[PDB]
Amino acid sequence: TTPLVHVASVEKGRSYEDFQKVYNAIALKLREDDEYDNYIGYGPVLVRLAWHISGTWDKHDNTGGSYGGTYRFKKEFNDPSNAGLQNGFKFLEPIHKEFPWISSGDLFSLGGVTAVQEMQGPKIPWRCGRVDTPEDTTPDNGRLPDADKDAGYVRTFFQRLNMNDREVVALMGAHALGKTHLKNSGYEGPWGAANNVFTNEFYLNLLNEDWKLEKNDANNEQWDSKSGYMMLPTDYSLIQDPKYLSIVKEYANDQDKFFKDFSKAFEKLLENGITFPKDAPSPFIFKTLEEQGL
Amino acid sequence: GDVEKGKKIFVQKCAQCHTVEKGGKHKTGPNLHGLFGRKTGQAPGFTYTDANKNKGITWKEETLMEYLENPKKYIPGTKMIFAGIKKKTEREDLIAYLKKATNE
Ligand code: HEM
Ligand code: HEM
Repeated sequence: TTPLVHVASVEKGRSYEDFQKVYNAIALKLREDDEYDNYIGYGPVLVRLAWHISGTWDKHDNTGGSYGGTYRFKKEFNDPSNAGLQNGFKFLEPIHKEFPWISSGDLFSLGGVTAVQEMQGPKIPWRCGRVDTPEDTTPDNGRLPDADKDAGYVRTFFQRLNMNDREVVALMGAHALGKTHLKNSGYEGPWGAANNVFTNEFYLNLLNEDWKLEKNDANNEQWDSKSGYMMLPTDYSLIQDPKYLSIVKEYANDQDKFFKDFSKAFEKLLENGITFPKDAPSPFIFKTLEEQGL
Repeated sequence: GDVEKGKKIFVQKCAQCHTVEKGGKHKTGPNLHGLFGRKTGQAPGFTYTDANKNKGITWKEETLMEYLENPKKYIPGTKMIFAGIKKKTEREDLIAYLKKATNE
């Protein structure tokens, strides 16, 4: 019906200078703990908690999202759709303990910004102000997408979060990162070769490899290259549709564009449902470790 | 430590650019056979950068141990786009694996 509003609010007296610290802390651990998932590190999973928390939004009633940071509660936390993410959460926690005043929600989304930027990806503007909401604000499991459908389902899925085709394609390029785990999602395989470096490989892998449909031990089917990459059914739609297709080629060709479209859409992703006052600070652009010479 | 664990390191952060066996084609990077006890810009067939050959140094354990922290740092204007490994354990684990893999 007529929705709820969530207005941002800076964590009492926190500056841009406190935030970079939260940032750094994460960047430094990201480098400490790079052993996880065969030297992939926790980056990828962080780009994905970010999204899983954000991805529960519903522009209809303005529920779910990144704001209340409800992932910290047993229903969201245990959504079968979130399988895998508990690893990135336990990576975040000690950090949350060093900076007790940050909202789960800012922690979660900052989490994702840090990772992107640290994996040689584009700078992403971020806004502090998400405030932790009472356990009764956790949406029901199941607002996240399935990986077994078509361009159809994918176009429609993103409409509940005001995303257009240029924006969903651009977010999907985040699949250059990490991989699928038979044990959590019923899928096994990486999308390409550098899975902890931020680039547009997704799109070229799509465009250039010899996808072959095969079925797995989870008994799902997935496209497999003989190069040792995979493409979910839904990552395959991007080429099975002329609209999405047009865009794939465009990003396959120019990374600086791909990159330009991602920061935009990613932050849009992180910001749906949040009302940013006047007496509000603009998006911050944190400095990577490499620029502070850390 | 391990070549075992050192092996994983390699596939993951570098094999996208180098072969280790003699008669390993050079991809964006030289073959890495003949590493330990060799000079910079050493690989016969690769279009090194002055900057490289000219670092003019022997490719040795600790030498790597340094390099591996900051490829850029240790050698200005190069083409190897890697941000180094910063830890010592895994820099150590990759160094092991290499002694093997890059000779016999
Ligand atoms: C079209 C909607 C999407 C579907 C159906 C989908 C599905 C999946 C599945 C099943 C996995 C593997 C789970 C596991 O085995 O751990 C995965 C991994 C991942 N997803 Fe997607 N996802 C979608 C959108 C996104 C978006 C929008 C982003 C980024 C903003 C993203 C980023 C990632 C990353 C980085 C990984 C690797 C995770 C890891 O390595 O732990 N995905 N996705
Ligand atoms: C992470 C593990 C890696 C190791 C141990 C490693 C090792 C090395 C070493 C020792 C050299 C100098 C050769 C000599 O002068 O004798 C070199 C050069 C080079 N490597 Fe790597 N490398 C690694 C990763 C990478 C990656 C990920 C790339 C990606 C492109 C890459 C591309 C190159 C290039 C382009 C050069 C030549 C620089 C020049 O001469 O301009 N390497 N590598």
